[PDB]
Amino acid sequence: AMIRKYRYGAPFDTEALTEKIETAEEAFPYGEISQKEGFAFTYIMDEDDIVYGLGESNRGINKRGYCYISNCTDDPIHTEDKRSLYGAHNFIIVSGKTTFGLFFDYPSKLTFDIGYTRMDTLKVSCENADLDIYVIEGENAYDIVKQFRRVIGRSYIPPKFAFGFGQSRYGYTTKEDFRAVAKGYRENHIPIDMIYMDIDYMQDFKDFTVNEKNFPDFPEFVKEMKDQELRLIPIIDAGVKVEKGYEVYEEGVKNNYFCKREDGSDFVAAVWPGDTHFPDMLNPEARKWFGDKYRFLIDQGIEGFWNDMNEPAIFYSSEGLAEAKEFAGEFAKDTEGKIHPWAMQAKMKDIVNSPEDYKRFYHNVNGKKIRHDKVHNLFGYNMTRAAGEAFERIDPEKRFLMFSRSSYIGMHRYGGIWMGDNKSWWSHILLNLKMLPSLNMCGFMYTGADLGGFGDDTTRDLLLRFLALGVFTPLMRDHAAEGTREQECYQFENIEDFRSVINARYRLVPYLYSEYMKAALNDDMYFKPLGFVYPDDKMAIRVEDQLMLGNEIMIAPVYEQNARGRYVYLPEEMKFIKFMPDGSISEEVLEKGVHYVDVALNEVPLFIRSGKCIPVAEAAECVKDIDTENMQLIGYEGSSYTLYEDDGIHKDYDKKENYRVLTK
Ligand SMILES: OCC(CO)N[C@H]1C[C@](O)(CO)[C@@H](O)[C@H](O)[C@H]1O
Repeated sequence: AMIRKYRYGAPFDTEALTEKIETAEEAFPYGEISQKEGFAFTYIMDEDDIVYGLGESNRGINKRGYCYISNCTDDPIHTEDKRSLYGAHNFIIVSGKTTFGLFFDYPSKLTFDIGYTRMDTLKVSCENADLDIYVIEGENAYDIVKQFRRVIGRSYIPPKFAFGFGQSRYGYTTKEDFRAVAKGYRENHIPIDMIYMDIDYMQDFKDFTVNEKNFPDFPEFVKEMKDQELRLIPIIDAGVKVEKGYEVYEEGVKNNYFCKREDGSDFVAAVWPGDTHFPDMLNPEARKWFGDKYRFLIDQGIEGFWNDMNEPAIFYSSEGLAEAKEFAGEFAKDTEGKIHPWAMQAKMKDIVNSPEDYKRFYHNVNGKKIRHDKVHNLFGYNMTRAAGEAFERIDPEKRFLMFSRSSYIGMHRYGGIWMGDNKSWWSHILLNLKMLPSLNMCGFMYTGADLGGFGDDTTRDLLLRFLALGVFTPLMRDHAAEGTREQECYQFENIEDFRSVINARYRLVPYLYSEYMKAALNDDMYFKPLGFVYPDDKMAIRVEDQLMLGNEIMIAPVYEQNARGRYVYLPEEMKFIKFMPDGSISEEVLEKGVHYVDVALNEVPLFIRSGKCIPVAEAAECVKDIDTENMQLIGYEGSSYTLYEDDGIHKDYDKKENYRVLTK
């Protein structure tokens, strides 16, 4: 009753929603629609209007003031000018005098001009009027978000161990490499549950293989780690290497499971392995074949995965390569100065992730060929879906760790996401912060960023501040690019400061796991912008560098270099809490209004809301060992907290034994 659906043309069924909504008959209820130059929705915003949403996209929480294009892209440079990152999350909310929600169920290039051209004008446009638009009504943005979360279906739920801390690097290759990470962390009593495995663990970058020479008895090594409560999380790429004798490739060709050129030949894209083919992620039989392959790793005791390059990323195609070589030939023997070095540089740049390549291959959906650009934003989504559905077949009772880079709304049912290739920049702490609530509004609650920054060289202080935000993000992983300064916590002086910040995480795991489960089982948000919780407060609704978590706390991480604190605004009385590096917990009551708070490098801050309290465990070195029996309660007198807690492994969500009321 709160959701109407408007149809334009013959839209590809993305399966984004699980609720079937009938097609409305009356005219579009807001602004104006035009099909003159493709498709365009135009709306004149009131000056006080705020615009939420777009999930994984650039800039702030209020999206007003720039331009966002849904077009999944491999871009390792996340600067303010970028219009397109990895995800496509076409859900927005206009909040103000007139308030309403919109979801553009369209799987291709979609442009959100939100006050870029004219500050008062919101304009969403695409090439083809072949889409469903859902209009969602309600009193406020929060109401509308909850309506939407209901119809897209329950969010993905990770195993409890994934709320531990994870260490990762593009470069870990041998057993010696992984053992050193284990030793570096455990010997220094820094808590940890996960070590990620990047593409070097494969045999020659081949999906669903393991380097035979480095890991002769992989199941043994996996258990060697697991016995220490270190679960190895291997990566899987979208591209399957072209190689004679390689089983995955042979089957994909023989059974026509790969994306094809117009003429029926299997499309070639270069990635890590060199020439590869793409599994036809929109072909259900192809999906099943690919997803079933994960069994190869699961049978070896692997309990989680990350899916990468699944935009799909293309270094070059065979068509592009030949073009670039021809141009290079001309450049080489041009004596007259008619071909400048800049044009050569432009060509080499042009053949990477080229929109022309995305026009060169097709998906086979029930016998029907569909050109990949028309359904581009659905690829990563269906790769992860392929994996998720297979987990359900392979072991229906068990939760697997699973997250992806590229995504579309709907994938939030099968896996989480990580925010891709960020940089060791202080401004990226704020970016990690702001993306969170938006991703929540779109179903994606298991998310986080590469802590310490992925690209470039990080510093000791930048890593510590990142980690202090990571404490609260369900995915909490330190990841680094190749050749960068080493980002492991044991590569810095005074290691005890890192142990203190990560101990903060572990002490909070029962409370953090708790709020996540409750929000996921109730189609609610784990992070909320302050305006969702304090709608009547004009100052609160514009705060962009603080977030509410569940119904108990607010976070305010430090994101300026050399800062010893930050300004915060409290919309009500709260208790300012800091996890101190000696193991103690400091408490101060701060009243409603503006404050400056001191937060040192080795201190983790949070606020506890009036009338609320939270449980805090003693610090433990892995998730299994956290003592949840008689936990300390921090916060206000006379208040209570409802703790959720299950075995963290299976899917038995609806039991009264999972709930425990704690009273301070
Ligand atoms: O976008 C492509 C590159 C750029 O470094 N990064 C991707 C590949 C990768 O470098 C090796 O597997 C991996 O470590 C990154 O996490 C991933 O985003």
